[PDB]
Amino acid sequence: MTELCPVYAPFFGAIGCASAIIFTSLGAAYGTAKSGVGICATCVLRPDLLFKNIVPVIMAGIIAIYGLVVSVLVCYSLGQKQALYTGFIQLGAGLSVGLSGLAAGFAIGIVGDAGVRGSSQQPRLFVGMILILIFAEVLGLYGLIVALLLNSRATQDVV
Amino acid sequence: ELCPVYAPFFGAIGCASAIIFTSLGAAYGTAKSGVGICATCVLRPDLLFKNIVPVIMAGIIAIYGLVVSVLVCYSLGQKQALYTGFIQLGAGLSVGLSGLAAGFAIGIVGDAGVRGSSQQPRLFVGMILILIFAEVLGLYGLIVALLLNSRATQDVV
Amino acid sequence: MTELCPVYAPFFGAIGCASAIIFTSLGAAYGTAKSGVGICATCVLRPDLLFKNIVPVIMAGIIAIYGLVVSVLVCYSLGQKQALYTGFIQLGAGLSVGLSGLAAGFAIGIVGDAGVRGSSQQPRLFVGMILILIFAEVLGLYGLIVALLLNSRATQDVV
Amino acid sequence: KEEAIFRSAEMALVQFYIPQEISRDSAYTLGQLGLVQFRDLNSKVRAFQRTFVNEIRRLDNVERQYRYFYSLLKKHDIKLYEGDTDKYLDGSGELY
Amino acid sequence: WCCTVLSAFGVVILSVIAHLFNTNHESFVGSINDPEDGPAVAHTVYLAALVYLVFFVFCGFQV
Amino acid sequence: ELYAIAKELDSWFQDVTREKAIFEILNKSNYDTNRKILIAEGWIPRDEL
Amino acid sequence: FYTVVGVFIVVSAMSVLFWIMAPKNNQAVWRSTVILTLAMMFLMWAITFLCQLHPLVAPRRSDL
Amino acid sequence: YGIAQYREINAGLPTIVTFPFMFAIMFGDMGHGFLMTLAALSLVLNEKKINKMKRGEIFDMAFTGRYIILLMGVFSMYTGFLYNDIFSKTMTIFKSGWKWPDHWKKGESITATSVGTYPIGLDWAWHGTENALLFSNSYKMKLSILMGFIHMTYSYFFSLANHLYFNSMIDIIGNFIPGLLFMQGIFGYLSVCIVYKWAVDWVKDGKPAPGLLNMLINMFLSPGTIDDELYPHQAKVQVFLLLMALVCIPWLLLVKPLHGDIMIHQVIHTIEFCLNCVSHTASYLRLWALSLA
Repeated sequence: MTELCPVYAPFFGAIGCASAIIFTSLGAAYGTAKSGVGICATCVLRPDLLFKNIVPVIMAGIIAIYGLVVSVLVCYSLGQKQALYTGFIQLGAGLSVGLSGLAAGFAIGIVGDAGVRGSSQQPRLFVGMILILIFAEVLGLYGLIVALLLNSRATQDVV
Repeated sequence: ELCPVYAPFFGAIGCASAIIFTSLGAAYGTAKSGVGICATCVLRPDLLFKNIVPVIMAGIIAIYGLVVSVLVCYSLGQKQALYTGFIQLGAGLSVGLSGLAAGFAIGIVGDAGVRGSSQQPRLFVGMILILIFAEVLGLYGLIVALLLNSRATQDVV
Repeated sequence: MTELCPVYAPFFGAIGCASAIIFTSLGAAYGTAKSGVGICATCVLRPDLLFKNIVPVIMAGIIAIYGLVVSVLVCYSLGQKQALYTGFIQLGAGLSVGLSGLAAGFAIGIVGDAGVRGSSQQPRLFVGMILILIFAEVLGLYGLIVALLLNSRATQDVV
Repeated sequence: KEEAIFRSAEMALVQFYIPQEISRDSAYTLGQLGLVQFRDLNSKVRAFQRTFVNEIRRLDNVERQYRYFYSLLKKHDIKLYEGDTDKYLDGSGELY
Repeated sequence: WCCTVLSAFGVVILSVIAHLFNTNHESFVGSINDPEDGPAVAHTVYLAALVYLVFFVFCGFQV
Repeated sequence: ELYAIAKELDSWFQDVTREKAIFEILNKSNYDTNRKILIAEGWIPRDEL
Repeated sequence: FYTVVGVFIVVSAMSVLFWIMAPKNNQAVWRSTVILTLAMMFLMWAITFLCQLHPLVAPRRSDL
Repeated sequence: YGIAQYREINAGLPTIVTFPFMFAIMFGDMGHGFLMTLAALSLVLNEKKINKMKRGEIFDMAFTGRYIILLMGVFSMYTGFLYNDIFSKTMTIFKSGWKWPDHWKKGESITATSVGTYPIGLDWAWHGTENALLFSNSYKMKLSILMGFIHMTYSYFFSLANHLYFNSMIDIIGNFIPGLLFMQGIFGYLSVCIVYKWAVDWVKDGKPAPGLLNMLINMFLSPGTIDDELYPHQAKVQVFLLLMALVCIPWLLLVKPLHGDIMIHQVIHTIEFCLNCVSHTASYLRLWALSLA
């Protein structure tokens, strides 16, 4: 096709969608996996905290939701006749959001795995756990802010 | 020119990987869950039926892989546009690797859950909740694959 | 060779036909090996269960049969001047059945090993072992489904 | 009339004051009625100093004797001769 | 005892599929990829139903 | 002797388990020997009081 | 296609009738199971009939 | 899962009917359903025999679930009647509404013209065709999404009844109406436009059938960007109820915490509710997934 819109342009858009969803899923998976191991190890003796130690699992799910939202928003700017620009910018946004979500999932999983035992041994530490979870979730929040800003820049002034 | 002979390669690899990666994820999940179950049910046979749940709702990942594979391959074509092939590859990779992550998480969460439930039974609901939040990952991968392949033949020329 | 039927087109078909049987055989062998270690170590003490605990071995054999069916059906469809479309489809089917069968063999070998070790002292776990082995087997069955449907779709409507 | 259950029915907390002589009979008829959940009253008193410990251990001993009898039964050629009728009689205790 | 219910459903399933084959039905035969030869496969499935009925008699005689 | 015992062993076993539960509930009560011995509280459905 | 709407009217009439004419004892479970059974049966049948109603695609067959 | 504390409305009652029908939707087949129903029935008639014996580790859960699988198999009868496959083979009790050409070429592609409609279930002409699978994917997609949405609405009306049984004057205004309006405006609008898309003869009307998911999402992207409106004034409906759904969020966030000290719980409940609604609505697609499996 035209040099501004080569036939291989959709590679970068599709790979951006895939990378966003896959890397956010990997981050959420590590987070929920470490947090679930921690919970099932810590509330087996103390089952009454079980319903409220699930917060890191919830935040991992929220990271997954970040990934889904960015992936669908990138997917619904795709096209066969899409500009190289569009392909590369969606690829960048997807990679950014996916890897930021992977980092956020790593952080949430590790800190929640520590904090579940920390709380089961000391209830007052739960507030600190939740604050750290918020701070780790804001990383994925930054990732999605970057992804949406790139997506907004993607379509305007296209040729 | 928009239809290279190698265009179906990307679609074929996407269709293959959609079941490959999901199959590996579900396989690790089932392996870890099964070893946990048979390591715990030796000391408590009667709770076997309830402890089987990790295996089932880990194999749901392979189910997602199969359904994406079929809904992608039924869009394969000899004269498919390079773009159709790339979108099919992207959807296949999305579902496959999301299911792989979900399989990892479900496997080790179910292992921990069956070890915990070997002692006391109230952990059953909690391990369910956590592994639901693990399986929703393969759910989101299914979502992405579905929307990508839905767009894959929107306005193809 | 024409554009749609290149000379290197049979590469993908032949390697798909092969990789099916290679990877399925690898999965079946891994499953059989771990299941055999388990069966030997568990029924040296309790030999009366030899005829019973052998089931995962036949299940790995069924995985091998899956690979054999895929390979033998793909082989017949292989042709000198076949479209490169058919070659890619056959390669995809071969990989999709072979790697799925390898994963199924991994899972079924681990589960069968651990379950037959468990059944040495407790006999009622046999039914749960069978059910989990079925859930592992259905993965290779899904690989069979996808490979067969690609193979059928390979030849129809071809230049 | 009917007292079916969507989610629950309005239930009451009731306290019981009973004479010593008929206490065991009231407990037995209530148990074969089986409708009331007793909340915690003397949970502070630990097991080794409860009121009825001596008859508890006597009943444990007679239960062990019954298990010994059943061991002899399974060692011999007989098992649950009254199982057909005794199980029904215990089941027939409902509303009786 | 395992063969009892297996043959029980097998007789019915074989009989109905045999009747469909003998009736030359579209959903089973007619297509080129189908075996065609309705009477032959119908006769074979009749024989299969007969042998399953034989297993039924043999297993149920133990009751 | 074993045949005679088996003819009624199930009845005695079920009964003695029932009095086991009865005495468990008895200890669960607020019994006090200095007065009317037994007194307790319980949860009952209102529509069957 | 108002045939599905007419089927809706008749099944809803049957459900409303059985709501009152349900057994006067064990009312809760009987009423709930019958009304939801009929309603969801109708829902699934309506989905199926509407899908088969105005097709967007036509089948492909390469064999007799 | 948990214990229903008091005289509210629980979930145990609707389960007796929703459970077997959801399973059947995910399982529809006369053959397998018939085998499982015969298993249940043989576990039901001999109930008195089984009441006085121990099922054992083969039938423990089966004994506990002795009656669930019966109505389960009845709903499997239904779903196989609609999913017309019997052991993946379609029945011919009802005449097909679609007629093949009078002279089909052996080996050539053959089309079908809609010369009628099938009373119950998929038309058996679909069986063994290339486009059948896609047709089935689309139909299930929509069937599963409608059933899941209606289940959500039923449960949320259970929440309404629960709140209304008590005073809960703050609770209803804070949670029910904003959440209900959001859920309706998005997913019920999706459902009703799906139904209307089915109702209108797109091929006969000449108007192209718009992309379902695009008509779902271009609301969230750019109101009025409609390739082909379902009905007149469609874009106005889009912007109107999209603004309504957007203002549901401050409604769901502000009115309930008023006197707030419980604002921390309210905000997590609101975000959890919205993401959880979209998550369940997505999860409703695996009824489709199991059906295809």
